[PDB]
This record gives sequence, C-alpha cells and structure tokens, in this order.
Amino acid sequence: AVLYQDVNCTEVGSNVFQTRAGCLIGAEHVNNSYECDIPIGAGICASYQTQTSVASQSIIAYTMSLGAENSVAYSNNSIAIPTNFTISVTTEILPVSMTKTSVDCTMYICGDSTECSNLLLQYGSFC
Amino acid sequence: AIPTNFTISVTTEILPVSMTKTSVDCTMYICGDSTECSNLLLQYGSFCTQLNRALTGIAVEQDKNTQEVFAQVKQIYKTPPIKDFGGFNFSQILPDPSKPSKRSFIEDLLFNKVTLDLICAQKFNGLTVLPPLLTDEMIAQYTSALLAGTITSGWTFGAGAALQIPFAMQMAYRFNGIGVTQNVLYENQKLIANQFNSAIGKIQDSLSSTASALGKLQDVVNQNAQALNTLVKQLSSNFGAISSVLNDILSRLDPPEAEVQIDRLITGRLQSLQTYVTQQLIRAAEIRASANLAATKMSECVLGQSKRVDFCGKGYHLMSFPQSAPHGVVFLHVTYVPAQEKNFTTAPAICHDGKAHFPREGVFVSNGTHWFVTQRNFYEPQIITTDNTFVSGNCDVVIGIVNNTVYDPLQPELDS
Amino acid sequence: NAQALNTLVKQLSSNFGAISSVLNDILSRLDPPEAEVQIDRLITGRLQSLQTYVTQQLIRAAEIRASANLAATKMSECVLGQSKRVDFCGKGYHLMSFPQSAPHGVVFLHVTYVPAQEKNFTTAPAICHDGKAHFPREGVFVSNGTHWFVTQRNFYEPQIITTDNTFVSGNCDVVIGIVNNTVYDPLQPELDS
Repeated sequence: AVLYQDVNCTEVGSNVFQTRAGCLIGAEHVNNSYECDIPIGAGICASYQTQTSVASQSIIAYTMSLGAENSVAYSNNSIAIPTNFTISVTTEILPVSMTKTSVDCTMYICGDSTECSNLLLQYGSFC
Repeated sequence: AIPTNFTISVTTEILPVSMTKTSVDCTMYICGDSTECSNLLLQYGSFCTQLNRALTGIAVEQDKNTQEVFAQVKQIYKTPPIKDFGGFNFSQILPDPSKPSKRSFIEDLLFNKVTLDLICAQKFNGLTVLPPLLTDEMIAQYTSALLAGTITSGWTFGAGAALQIPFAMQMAYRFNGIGVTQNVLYENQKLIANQFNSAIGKIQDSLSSTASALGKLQDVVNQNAQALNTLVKQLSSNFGAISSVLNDILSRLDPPEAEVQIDRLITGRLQSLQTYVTQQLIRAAEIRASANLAATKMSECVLGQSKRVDFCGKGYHLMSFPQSAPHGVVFLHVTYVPAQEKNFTTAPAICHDGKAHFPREGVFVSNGTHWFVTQRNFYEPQIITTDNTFVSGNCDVVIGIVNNTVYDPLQPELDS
Repeated sequence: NAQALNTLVKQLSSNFGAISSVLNDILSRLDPPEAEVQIDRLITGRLQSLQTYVTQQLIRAAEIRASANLAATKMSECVLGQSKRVDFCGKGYHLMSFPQSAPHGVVFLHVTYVPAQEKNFTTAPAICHDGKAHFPREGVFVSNGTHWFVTQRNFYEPQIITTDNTFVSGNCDVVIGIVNNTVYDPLQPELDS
C-alpha cells in the first residue's frame, strides 16, 4: 500500500484514503479501530487482514485505537478494596554490551600494499 | 524546630520527549535532479543507505519515546460527570470539551508559547519532515486518562486494576505516606483545598506571562529547525567548484571535465549531510535520555508517590498531573512544603523511674514546662502515654535524657 | 553492529572516483606520480567511510552504556532489595527479581504482586464515637453494608474497630464526611469483672 507523504494525490479508484500524512493508495479505510502493528502517521496504522469472506489478502488503514475506554465509578464515599491477588512473573530484557569490534587501518585502507602505506602515513594520526 | 503550618505549592517542570522526525533523501539533496550527478553518487557507494537508515532509526526512536512516556495506561479512564473531589477545583487541568480536541486550560497556555517560505525550500531540496505517529489529540487523551486515574483511582491504576477511592481519602493516604498523619488533612481539608486551587491559579498565571518558562521545548524545536536551516545553506557553497548548482556545471563543462567539479561538489555536500546526520544522532540520544527521565518521572510521581527527595519537585511530593506540550510534557507537581517553624526544647528520651522512654513515632518537645510527643513534620502535640512510647533498658546509659512522668493511661481505670 | 560491520566491507567495493576499487589494480596500471592521486582519492574515501563507522559505533556504545547503567541500577534495586519505585521493576507492587543471562544482555524475571478482585465498599474517613473523632492508624474504614471494619489498604482482611486500630484526634464536628459508630473498646469485659 504505497503511501505518498504530503501529496493530496491529485497526481498519482476508491483505493485512496486521505490521511494527514498522505493519501494511502492501496488500502481500504476501516472505521473499526484496532490496536495497530504498523505505524503510518498522524494516528493511522495499516495492518494485514486475511479474511476468508472477501479479499483474503488486504491492507486496512484504520485510525489508531488507544485502548478500552473505562468509566471508573468515583463516589465521595465508595472505596474498592481488592479481595484476592495474583503473582505474575513478567520478563524484561535489557542489552548490556555489544560486540567488542576492532578495526586496523593499514589492513583495511590498504590492500597490504606498501605505496598505500606511504600515503596513509603521509595523512597523519587518524589511525 | 517543628513546623506548625504548611503550604501546598504547585511547581511546573518541563521535559522534552521527542524532536521532529525529519528525513533526508540524497539524490534530491546531493543532486539537483540531474542524472550525471546520480551516476557519480551511485559510483561513491552505500552512503545513502546508511544515511536513510540512521535517520529512520532516529524517527523510530522518537516514536518509541512518545509512546513510552505517555502510553503507560492500558485503558483510557474518564472522569465522572460529578466533580466533587472533596473541594479541589480541577477545572483547569481536567479536559475542556469546548475545544474539538479534548485539551485543557493549562495545556492550551502551552500550545501557544512554542509556535514550532522556508519549509517549502526544505521540502524541495529533499528535507522533508515526517508527521508524528501520536497526534496532539491522542496525546491529550492519554494525559486525560492519566489525570482521571490519578484523581479518582488514587495510584492503584498503575499497578493493576483501577480501584476507585474518594479523593479526600487518597490525599489522606499520601499525607500518611510523607510522615504527616492523616488527621491533619481531615482537619484542614478546606484550607488545603484553598491553597491548592490558589496554587493552580498561580501556575496558570505564571504560564500566561512569558514563554521563557518553556525554555526547554523552545530548544528541541529551535535546535532542530536551525540544524535543518543550516543544512540548506550548504547548497549555496562553491566547495571549490566554479559554481554551486549542478545545472550550471553541466551547462558549461563536458563529462570528463565536469566530473571532477561534480566530484568536488558531491564530496562536499555528502560531508555536510553527514555532519547533519551525526548532529541529529547525538541530539536524538540526548532527547532519548530526557524521554527516559520523563518516563520514570511519570511512572513514579504520577502513578504513585516518590520517596525520592527533590525528584518530583522540591518538597515532600504529594501528586503530579502530566500535561502535554509541543514536543514535550510538563508536570504539575503538588509538593507539601512546611511553612512556619517554631523552636522547641527537645529531649532524646525521658526517664520515668530509671527506665528510659523513647517515642516510637515522633520527637519529644516541650512548650517550656510540659512535655509532648509530636510527629516530626507537623506540630500536633500529644501527652506522653505508654502508647506513644516504648521502653528500653535503664536510663543512665542514654546521653541527654531528661526527667518527667509518663502519664500511664490506666491509673484512673485501675484505681476504681 | 553486524549490519554496521557488513556495510563497512561493502565500502571496499566503491570506486570513490578512481578508475578501479582495489589497490593492486591501480599500481598494476599507473605510475607513482600518477597513481598517487588515484590512491589519494581512494584513501580519503575509505578513511571517511571508516570514520563514519567509528562515529556510529561510539554513539551506539554510548546508548548501550545508558542501557547498561539502567540494568545496573535495576539489578542493584530490584534484585538486591525491593524497590518502592512504581512501575520500575515491572508493573505491580514488586516482590523480587531473578536476573538471567542472555546473548549480550540480561533478562529479569520480576515477580509482581497484582491485586486481582475488587469489591466495592462504603468507606468513611473517620468515626464519631462520643464526639471524639476516630481515625484508623493503618488502613481504611469500610462497611459490609451495616457494620464497620478497618481493613488494610491493599487487601480485604476486615477487623473490628478496637482502640488499637484507631487513634483519636480532637472532636468530630470539624472533619468532613465522618460517620457514627461504637468503637468497641477492648477493655469493657475486662473492667466489668
């Protein structure tokens, strides 16, 4: 689904869907907002929908859904105390180190030639 | 010196969260839509793949910043129709349905003092600006959800299921969490409400005076814009060649002789674009550090109450209310500040009959003759029963002990 | 990092302007005073590429250092203790963590207490007994509809309102929202006989 930024697609039917990023040529607009996996821009999120009814290969561009709307019932004398709990392990991954690489000039910059080594020595203290 | 009266003092605190998701295309920038320049730039190599990858990494990280600071709530809560939050007037921070976008009164005083042709030049030279994934509508709605969760459900809406609880009881919780027993708030609720509403009014005033309050967001938008603006003016550089535009070198010289001029111009323009990309990577790493700071300030000040001193604004922190902004987020820390001190003659312990007597919670003070055991952070004096005090050994070992009669609360009950 | 290294190699296959891309096929064609300019082109190009790589590596290493400092503090607080920081060591009241290694990283197993089942109640900020207010020293006042109970805040374990669960403060016409009840004094049957 080609996305043309900042082009109102007066220049490259019914497939367009004018979003505030750009009109998304090739995706069926869908009012039915879901949680989105591909980010497009300005609240629109395309996703792949395999539907065994019509167009088992299609791309839908819905407005991004924030989550289930809630209406907690606050009241000046009503409190809610939990009565049972649940212990819930949740993994959490963190990188700690990358690969300790190392690069040598004369072998990289020069293909083991000597004249190249003369020139690279003429350049200076980059290595 | 025990304080005798306090003051609640809202203090704004601004933090940048994301910069503008720019994006630069080589062939449109390095080459003035010419083809021979495209041949040469293809001869140089894979610099353009690297530049586009770096700038897309910046863009993706900006998206993750904006979506990690705010989107810390699975559900979008909503304030109830009634607004009797124990007497605290929240109409300045809660959403205002008058606007189409559900902003607030204080969010609006922010979206006006930043303000974020030239953009046409950048657009023509290939220096586009992508739009953010979260629009100001969705960001404002996330912040309204955070407000409605902090206000109604206390702070349990961060841990698990959001449990409603009266606002007065929640502020009692928070007071009891910063040392001051909740009887203080339950006695001074009206005074606290007054101080709080007046403090929000004062911060709304301070925001309607100068934009130098938002001195931070006015530099995440003013440094990136100036970087882009100095990336264009590198197109007007000879770089050694006999011109500065690639239509007036191919209209003068010939391929074997214009190729050296275009090599000069292309290595120069590529050097300039690489300088820009490196500056953008460094600035994006800085903004990522600031967005992590804002993420933890949201996960601790808003969704709870931080015991970290001077983290969530100076003073014992009570609660915060995040508010959106242009490429950033501002907080409204509500900080208990103890106002009026009043000297007292303390004593580390009390001899009664040789047994030492230490206060289990509080300090021993004296109005000059009597003795009292008050809490540490507010002067509320009580008599020294055997509940306020626990015994430990004799009282000739402790240094600085004084003498008094710890009133036993059973003498009149055991007498008859 | 692997892709950075992999794009550092493919810069050896770049003409950079010279009439070849390998320094054995420039010294096998041209002569020192004329091959020196070609090799100057190739060497300034390759040095520019290697400098771009080194700068990208420095920036990425600074980022990984920020992440390693975050992991260091998460280990010094979640594992070696118990953090009162909300939503730091996983969402929910954190209990304990168990670090586990990984390829160039570390994963944690945060054990987080999450309160499952809520159940509404009719609270009250205090309790009048005989004009004296009665606040719970630790907990909240709840009511199963008729009686009153003082439970802990995070789990429904109801107790009767003795004079231990409660401490007195002043009268009870000043506090807003107080209700009426009889705080069961735990000495009446003991002082009776």
